[PDB]
Amino acid sequence: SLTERHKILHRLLQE
Amino acid sequence: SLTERHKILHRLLQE
Amino acid sequence: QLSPEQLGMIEKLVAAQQTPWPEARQQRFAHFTELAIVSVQEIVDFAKQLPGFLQLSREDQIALLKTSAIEVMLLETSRRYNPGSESITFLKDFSYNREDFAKAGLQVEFINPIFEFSRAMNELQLNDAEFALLIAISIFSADRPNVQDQLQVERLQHTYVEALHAYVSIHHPHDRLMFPRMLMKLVSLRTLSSVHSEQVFALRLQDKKLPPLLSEIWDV
Amino acid sequence: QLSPEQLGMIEKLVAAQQTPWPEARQQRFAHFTELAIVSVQEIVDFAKQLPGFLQLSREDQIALLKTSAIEVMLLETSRRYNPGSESITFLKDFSYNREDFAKAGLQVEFINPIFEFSRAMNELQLNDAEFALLIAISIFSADRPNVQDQLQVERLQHTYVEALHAYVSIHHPHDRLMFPRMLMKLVSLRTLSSVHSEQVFALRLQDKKLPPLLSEIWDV
Ligand SMILES: O=C(O)Cc1cccc(OCCCN(Cc2cccc(C(F)(F)F)c2Cl)CC(c2ccccc2)c2ccccc2)c1
Ligand SMILES: O=C(O)Cc1cccc(OCCCN(Cc2cccc(C(F)(F)F)c2Cl)CC(c2ccccc2)c2ccccc2)c1
Repeated sequence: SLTERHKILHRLLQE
Repeated sequence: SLTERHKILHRLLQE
Repeated sequence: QLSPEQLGMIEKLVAAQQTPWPEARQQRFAHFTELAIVSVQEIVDFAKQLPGFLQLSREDQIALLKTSAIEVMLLETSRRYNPGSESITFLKDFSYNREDFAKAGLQVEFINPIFEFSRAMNELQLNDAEFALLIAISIFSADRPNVQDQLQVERLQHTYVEALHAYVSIHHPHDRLMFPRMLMKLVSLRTLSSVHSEQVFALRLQDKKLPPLLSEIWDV
Repeated sequence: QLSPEQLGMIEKLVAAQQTPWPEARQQRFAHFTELAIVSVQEIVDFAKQLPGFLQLSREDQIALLKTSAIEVMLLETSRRYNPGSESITFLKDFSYNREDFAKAGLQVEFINPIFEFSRAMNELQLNDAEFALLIAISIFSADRPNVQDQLQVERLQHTYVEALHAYVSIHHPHDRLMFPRMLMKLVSLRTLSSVHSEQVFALRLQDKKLPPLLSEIWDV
């Protein structure tokens, strides 16, 4: 997935 | 110039 | 509101536009590259008919045609796309699907975006006037590399934009999104031009030779 | 005609947006890459406030943000451009000209198109509403790689397009070209994104390291 490869962006989105 | 480097296009334009 | 001058200009543009297929792989490639040469010749012939074009410096003509040629070829290809058979027809008689292009040695990364674009364009159902104007607008892009008279190029582009807006208001009188949707396809064409430069790069890795005209406009 | 719903949406978007500078070369590069991280964080915060965005899959959010981030950064940079001094101001206090960027090790091929874009954007004199809507429209591009719900992304994009059209009709009541001119800048942004990928490629030839967030969205 893109998600697994974009941890920092994912965390920013989850905030 | 672009013109000197594009002889075929130049000829097509001159037609 | 479409003026008589705009109506006459659009009609004129529309009126202006009215090796065998079987290494064996490279015969397919020669067939396709030869069709591309025919398209480029037609693009140049149409450009010369665009109001304002021949008044630009010859150098500006070449600057605009060098980089718009692939975008106009992509527009022309979208117009030839057959959704039912998922094929594209060149010169009225030569019809091809994704596999045919792969067999010529073209990369999947090139083929798939062109089919995806063609399908998205087909949903819009553009007519001859809309294609002609969008081609004009693509040609008169002031931000192309090496354009000198950017102000004049932009001025010209806006007259085609204004003509498209007025035309579409008659063609699509209850759908104000049609005009911007058309314009937004020009954005996709820019991404596709970079997909194209990547294919050109791959062809030279493979020592696969573009014919002279194509090499002249596209090779680095 | 701008509806109350559109007016309220635009106002909300506008409201949502309201290492030291001195190898020594690489301290400049660290300063700039750190500012870029701040911009990306702001881009993500704004995206989350866009109606429709958080209802997309997280994967679609990431797909859209991955490729729009550079375009939104370019829009934000154009907005910070000072024509009189030919400089760009970051975080209200850090002002820089072309030479400053060259000194950080950025290529001329990158710097010059960004300044040329910034100057062309400045001529348009876009306000906070117009920038906000154009950023929204850039984010909701259905043709980005790896987007699943293209129909929903496109549907969203059109609502921002329609809002921009209505807003601009009040801001620019006698100039019907302003709306399409704004949209046409999205086309330039696509070319600039490829100029950017070329700079990213050059940085890795030079063994110059992007910080983690920037590496994650841009490195291949
Ligand atoms: O039908 C007509 O009247 C004349 C016409 C109009 C439009 C196109 C056309 O021929 C194109 C032939 C197919 N083609 C050739 C090609 C184009 C551009 C670059 C390259 C090259 F760089 F790779 F050499 C090639 Cl080989 C490819 C075609 C295509 C369609 C669908 C998937 C993949 C490729 C295409 C690519 C780009 C732009 C337009 C068409 C004749
Ligand atoms: O001012 C704020 O509020 C926050 C803010 C907003 C917008 C941008 C910003 O910082 C950008 C810092 C300058 N910059 C960094 C950079 C951006 C993108 C890619 C790269 C990299 F890939 F090369 F690493 C870098 Cl180093 C460069 C800047 C630029 C402007 C003019 C000429 C050349 C370069 C820039 C480039 C691309 C997009 C936006 C800015 C902080």
